[PDB]
Amino acid sequence: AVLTELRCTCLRVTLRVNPKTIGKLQVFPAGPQCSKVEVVASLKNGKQVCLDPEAPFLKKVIQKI
Amino acid sequence: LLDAAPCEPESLEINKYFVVIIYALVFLLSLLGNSLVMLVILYSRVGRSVTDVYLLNLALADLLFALTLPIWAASKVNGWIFGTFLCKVVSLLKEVNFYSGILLLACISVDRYLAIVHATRTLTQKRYLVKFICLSIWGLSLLLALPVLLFRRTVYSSNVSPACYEDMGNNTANWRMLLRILPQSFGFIVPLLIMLFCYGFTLRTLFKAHMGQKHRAMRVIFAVVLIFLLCWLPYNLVLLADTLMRTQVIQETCERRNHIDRALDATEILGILHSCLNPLIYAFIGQKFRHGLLKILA
Repeated sequence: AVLTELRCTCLRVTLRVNPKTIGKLQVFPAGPQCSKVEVVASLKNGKQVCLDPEAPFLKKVIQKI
Repeated sequence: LLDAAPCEPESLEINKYFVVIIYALVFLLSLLGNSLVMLVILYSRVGRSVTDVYLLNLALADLLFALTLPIWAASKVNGWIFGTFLCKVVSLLKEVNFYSGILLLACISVDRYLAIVHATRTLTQKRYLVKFICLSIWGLSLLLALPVLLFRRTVYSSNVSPACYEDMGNNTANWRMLLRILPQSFGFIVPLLIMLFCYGFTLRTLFKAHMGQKHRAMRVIFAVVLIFLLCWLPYNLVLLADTLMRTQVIQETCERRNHIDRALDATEILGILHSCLNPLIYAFIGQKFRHGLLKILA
């Protein structure tokens, strides 16, 4: 795309989600782009949500990756 | 329910094309003006007054900035695909030229204040340090621009195209905020304070004069100050707004992100005209340079 000031991909986090409804999962680690680790879940209906990397279940899933 | 969701960084092709055209036009105009000023000054060594040295240095700074502009235009076209070494070199040169131009405007203002206010006294003998002042300004700009050289590299992301961004660590986002205090402190606040003080007292002394040509001098001084403000105020205001938004002082929304992001580019484009308008504002507005240019035409 085009950007001169890179910024975080999520503003707020969701703790209410069902694993079955999740279609794709992506992880953005901390780097020059954004301070906080981001976990983006794109659901089967086209909606995407941002999850807490500190959540126990999601934290374990990310660590397994 | 729908509060939490990704925000898409949005862009349009028309903006890209417009930026390309504007940057090229500014490149050509700045090159022409700076080259003409340098040719006029250097051709004949008759009366190499201090203002001549200052205008020479200012023209060199603007010419270098214009020379660096095209790579920035390409970066805006498609992001930084030109490599890390070019990112470092171009960023260093750009920042050094920007700092030197601003501080040279400040020094010219100081010279005018010491020339028209403290004119009868012996303090006027302290303005013959143009060589040392200019060298010191170049050195200070060079030293202040090294953070760009040390901590700038190509940055990759899945949704954002390449750009010559900073790489200071995993919490670099906050670090850039502290870094920004430099350009916004010794780049707008100190220079604006010096110019305001100097030109205000110069205006007072001229207003208390019975000369025959007070009018044009007052007009030119006001023109210089207003042009500087019109050129650089929006960029600094948008920068402060962006820093506050990253500080969560101002409520942050995806649309606010998009607005500020577009405003940054627009204000940068508007401000860049400091390299184009300087030759007319400072040099060609005086009869000496017009006479010299006409004489050289033989």
